[PDB]
Amino acid sequence: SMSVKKPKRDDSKDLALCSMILTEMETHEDAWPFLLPVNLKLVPGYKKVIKKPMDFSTIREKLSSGQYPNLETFALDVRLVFDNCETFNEDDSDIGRAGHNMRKYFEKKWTDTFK
Repeated sequence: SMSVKKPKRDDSKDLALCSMILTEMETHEDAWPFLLPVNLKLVPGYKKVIKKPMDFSTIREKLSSGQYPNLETFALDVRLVFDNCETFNEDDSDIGRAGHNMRKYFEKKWTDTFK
């Protein structure tokens, strides 16, 4: 509260570490459905159904331009990618399986790096 602060958790490396995680996700073989924004002109249903589209290229631009205030807003956008994937894709599809695999991959890097 006013003039009463919990000790300072060191966040000075968070930008570099989020950038390394994102590089690892960009280079995973199963990242292909997630590298670029879904083409809203060419994929029926996507625009209406998926209220907040998100992809790795968009996260990379946001990260590079100071548009994440902290590491939790970064993780929210990464999870949004996989939450969107589950909304639109059957679990038993190549894309559906890719999204489960990538979410698993992310969450381990997240825990190992920050927790």
